[PDB]
Amino acid sequence: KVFGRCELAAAMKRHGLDNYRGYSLGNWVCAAKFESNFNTQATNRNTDGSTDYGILQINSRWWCNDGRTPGSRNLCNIPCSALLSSDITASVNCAKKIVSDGNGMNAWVAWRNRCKGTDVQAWIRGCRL
Ligand code: NA
Repeated sequence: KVFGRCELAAAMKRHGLDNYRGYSLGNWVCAAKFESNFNTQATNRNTDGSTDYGILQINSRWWCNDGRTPGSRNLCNIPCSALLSSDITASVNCAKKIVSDGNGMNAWVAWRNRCKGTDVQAWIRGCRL
């Protein structure tokens, strides 16, 4: 599924991501934009041989099991394919654990480099929320 911007904002809000660990909804929407372009089926190979899965590009090194990331953990206890679902429940549940891990949203390098400190509320402008 390719979400629309306000569609994704509404789904993230419904699953309680807005102001989760103090990150306003615009931060989550901005991260999804640059990680996945709002595409639930986005997969990208990392140099270390790990893969990033889904709207929030969650890494098989630590968070999900893909059967092919040696020495990896599955701290969200889910198959990585569950993060490609048109239903974002699993991706949100996992992102909550990631963002609780001590470095907040800096764990998303595209958030640090492209969203952090910017006008993130622009991302939920004109949305019926
Ligand atoms: Na893994």
